[PDB]
Amino acid sequence: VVGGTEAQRNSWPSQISLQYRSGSSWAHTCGGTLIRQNWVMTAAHCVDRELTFRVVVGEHNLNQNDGTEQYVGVQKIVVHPYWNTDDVAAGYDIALLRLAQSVTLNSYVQLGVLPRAGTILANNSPCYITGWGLTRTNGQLAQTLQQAYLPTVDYAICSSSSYWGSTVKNSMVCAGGDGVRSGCQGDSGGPLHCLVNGQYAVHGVTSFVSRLGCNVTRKPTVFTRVSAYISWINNVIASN
Ligand SMILES: *C(=O)[C@H](O)CNC(=O)NCc1ccccc1
Ligand code: NA
Repeated sequence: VVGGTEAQRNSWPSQISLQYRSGSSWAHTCGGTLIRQNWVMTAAHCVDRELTFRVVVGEHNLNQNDGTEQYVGVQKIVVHPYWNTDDVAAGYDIALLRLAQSVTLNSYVQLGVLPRAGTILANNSPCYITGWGLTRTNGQLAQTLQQAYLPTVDYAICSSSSYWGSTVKNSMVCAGGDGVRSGCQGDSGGPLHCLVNGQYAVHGVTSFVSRLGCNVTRKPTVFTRVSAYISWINNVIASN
C-alpha cells in the first residue's frame, strides 16, 4: 500500500497473509480474506505459480511475533475456471483456498462479510484497501499491516479513456487513482473494505494496477468485484 497508515491491530481481522516457502523460510506474496474458518478468498493470479503456500491469520507484523498468529497450510486451491493468467484484463481474478485446519476466531481472526450478490457501489463510496504490499512503486513490503482510504471510481468513469478504458470490466471495482494512495505489489488478493449501511464488507479482491506504477493519477487500483461471484463462491464451498 502506497500512502497508507498503519492499521490498528484489530481493525481488519479477516485480512490474511498468503505466503510461500522459500528455502528455510516463508515469504509474503499476497493478501486474502478469511471467509470461512477453513476457506480464504484471494486472487487467482496469486496462486498461478506451483509453490507451497500457507496462510497466516491474526498477522500484524510480518517480521515480529505478534502473539496472535495462527499458521495453516493450504490444502486445496480452486481457481475460477475462466481465469487466464495472460489476460488479467478479462477478469475472473479470484480463487478459493481450503485450509488444512479450521482456524480459531477471536478479536484478531474473524470472517470477512461479503456483499449481497449484484451490489454496485455509488461513485466515490468510502473504502479502505489493506495489505503488506510495497509502500512505494519498486519499493519494499511493509512490515506492519497498512490501510489507505481509496474511494470508489464507478464503471462509467473507470472505463473512460483517460482512466482504464476497455481494460476495466463491470466485473471489477476501481478505487483511488489520486496519484498518492494505491495498492501495490504484495497487496494483490487482499480486501477492499467498503462501509455500507454502517457495516464494512469486502467488496473487492485486489487484482492489478498500472504497469507504469502503483500510485498513478487516473489509474485507480482495480479489484475483482466480490458481489459478481457470490454464487460461484457458495458453489465451490458447497462442493468442497
Ligand atoms: C498485486 O499485488 C498487484 O498486481 C501489484 N501490481 C503492481 O504492483 N504492479 C506495478 C508495478 C510497477 C513496477 C514494477 C512492477 C510492478
Ligand atoms: Na507477526
